[PDB]
Amino acid sequence: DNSQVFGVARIFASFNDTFVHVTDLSGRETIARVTGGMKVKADRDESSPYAAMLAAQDVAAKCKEVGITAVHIKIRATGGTRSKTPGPGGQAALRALARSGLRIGRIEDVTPVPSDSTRKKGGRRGRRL
Amino acid sequence: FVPVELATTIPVEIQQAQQEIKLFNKWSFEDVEVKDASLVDYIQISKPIYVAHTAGRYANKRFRKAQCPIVERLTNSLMMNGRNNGKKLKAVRIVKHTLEIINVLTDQNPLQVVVDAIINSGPREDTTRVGGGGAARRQAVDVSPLRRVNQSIALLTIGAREAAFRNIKTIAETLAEELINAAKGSSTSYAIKKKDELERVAKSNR
Amino acid sequence: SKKSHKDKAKHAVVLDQDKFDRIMKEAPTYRYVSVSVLVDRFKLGGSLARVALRHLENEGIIKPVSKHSKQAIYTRAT
Amino acid sequence: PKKRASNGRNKKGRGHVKPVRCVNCSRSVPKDKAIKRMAIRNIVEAAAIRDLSEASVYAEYALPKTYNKLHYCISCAIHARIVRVRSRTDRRIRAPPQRPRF
Amino acid sequence: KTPVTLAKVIKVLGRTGSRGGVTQVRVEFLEDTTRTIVRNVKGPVREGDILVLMESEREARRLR
Amino acid sequence: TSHCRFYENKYPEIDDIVMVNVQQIAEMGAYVKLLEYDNIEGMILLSELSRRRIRSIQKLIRVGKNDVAVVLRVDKEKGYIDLSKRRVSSEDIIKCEEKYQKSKTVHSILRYCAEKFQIPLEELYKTIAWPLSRKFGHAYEAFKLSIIDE
RNA sequence: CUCUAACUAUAAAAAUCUCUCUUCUC
Ligand SMILES: [Mg+2]
Ligand SMILES: [Mg+2]
Ligand SMILES: [Mg+2]
Ligand SMILES: [Mg+2]
Ligand SMILES: [Zn+2]
Repeated sequence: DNSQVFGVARIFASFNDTFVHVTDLSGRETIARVTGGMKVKADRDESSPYAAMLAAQDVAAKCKEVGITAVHIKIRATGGTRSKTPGPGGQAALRALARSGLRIGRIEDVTPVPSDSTRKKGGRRGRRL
Repeated sequence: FVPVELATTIPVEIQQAQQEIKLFNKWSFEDVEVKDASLVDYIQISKPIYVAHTAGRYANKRFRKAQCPIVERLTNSLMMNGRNNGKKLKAVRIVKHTLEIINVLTDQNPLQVVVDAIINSGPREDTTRVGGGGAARRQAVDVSPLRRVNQSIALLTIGAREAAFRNIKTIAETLAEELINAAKGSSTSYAIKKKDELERVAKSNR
Repeated sequence: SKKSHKDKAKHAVVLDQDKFDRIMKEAPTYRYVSVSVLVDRFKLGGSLARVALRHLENEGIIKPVSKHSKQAIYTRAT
Repeated sequence: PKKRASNGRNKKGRGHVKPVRCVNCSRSVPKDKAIKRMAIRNIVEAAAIRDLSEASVYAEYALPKTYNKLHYCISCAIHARIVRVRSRTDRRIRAPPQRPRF
Repeated sequence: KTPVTLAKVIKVLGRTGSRGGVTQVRVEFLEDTTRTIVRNVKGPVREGDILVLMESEREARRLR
Repeated sequence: TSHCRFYENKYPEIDDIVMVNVQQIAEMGAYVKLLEYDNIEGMILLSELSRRRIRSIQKLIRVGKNDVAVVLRVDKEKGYIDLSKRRVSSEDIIKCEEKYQKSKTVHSILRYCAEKFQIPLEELYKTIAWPLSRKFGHAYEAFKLSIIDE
């Protein structure tokens, strides 16, 4: 316990436009919401790993500016009724937050899993791409 | 300095002490340095030659193309436009003139200058055709060192030719001034300008 | 196609005495000298570019480095 | 002609089974003809464990794994290569692909 | 801030791409003998070259 | 002698909206001149060209005509522009179309002024246009109030 | 004659088609 003031990065990684949003332990106080679509232009690449690194590096910079040094992780897919699977980008954001100075510990997944309700969007035959 | 009598009198500068092989009996490969640590082993300044034209089997194998003397690759790449595909003698004369020009402009023994120009103008990132049909995109890819050398040669010679086309200035001197611009970061050079453009397109499409 | 170049003579076909003064004091301050450069300074048309350059080899004003045709490469007496 | 003796359903004595939505295209399919994969993976990819390993508090952290089944409609199962279009005599082999690594 | 880094290729991981003209390799950095990373390369490479990477950590994947 | 850009600084800015005259197309789009700022060129890139899929490259560009534009990252060292055409909002195009025509008229007048006075445009915009743009936000409104108020 | 550990990541659009059908016996 060498005074690692803690944070929770709470990457929310969807199949498009992932999120990195570091807040206090209680989660009440936000620090650098800055997201995936913040730093990319295509709007198709919002989920791309490069968006993850860009968002992660800038939120890490803001993290050093404020003072937070150690971070716990709340990885979250879209969850609910949608696909239950972590977004492609968010993993790259995890890697970047690991790299850029920040100390990391206590990795957790908090994807909201339902207990079978709220009939999934799409109809019977479902998406028919 | 130690001349040898024979029945046939070899001239002064050819017979004197020339166990010190020079490019055109003028410029030495010694003191020539490779700045970037990568492209060493991809340029053959280690091998001294007396002319910039040695017709050897340098393309049958996968990688023997790298053993070619760099000056000869430059020569062989001067000849473009289709019509002037051959005529190496023309290319070697042009490159010899250009080496003399580089000897004029910034004495710096020209071979170092051309090597530095080659090193600088290499594009470290390229793009690739990846987008499938509908949502076409431009992927960013790293580049081979050997491909960097070959690309540098191609862009330099292309800039020289486009500078010389229907222009009072000659190919030898246009090549020389392009090499001078390319030794430094003189963006006036067409080659470095295209290298920058390619790098930027790759970067903006990471 | 259209003659949209908008180019004037852009050289000198017949010299001036003032032009001769220009070339005479001009051999200094131009360390690289070639017929191309001499035309480039709007002062020589090019037909007489070689004529003038060869004239500069009257007092050894500019020594040759390589006297091959198709060009001319010279450097001042120093 | 009956393509599969097991009728390709695996219901065989149940009348009717609750439906489950596909994971990609969300097509509802009986929970038995509902090709299904245990997607167990380390929360971090093995390619990036080392960066985590030497730059983290809590020396020798658990590095947990994420668990979930995936339920596909067979259309997705075929197109997304989860299930291949096997040959005739090779259809009646139900053993998984020889425990991919062993 | 020009972090031009150098990575010597230690192993070549096949050739990918729809064109088939790109090659993925595992490269170990010249400095920091510890780290290795997988990256794409355009143009021929063999075991021992030195890739000049502007960017370091953008580990690309198999490309279709 | 046409020069001396319309707004304060020579180089484009962050997320600014401009318009472009197009001249040339090599592979990745068109590095072509501006006529909202000085006369510099800029890259229009194909992945960021048009809303629909890029079916043809000749039709949508129209070499030698005026087109919408937005600059992403300004090369404030040498004079390069990374420029876009797709990501300009439908309401944003028309309001920039104004700004652009707004800028053009002042130059059209001060051109005539310079050509008849043979003073380079730079001095005229320095002396007249910039103080007007500072005082009234636009040299066009300054000209309109000049018509009314001396 | 002793055993049960790995893992990824695609889908844009493509409509139609005029004839002429002819033996096997040593
Ligand atoms: Mg289908
Ligand atoms: Mg019963
Ligand atoms: Mg089944
Ligand atoms: Mg019809
Ligand atoms: Zn499905």
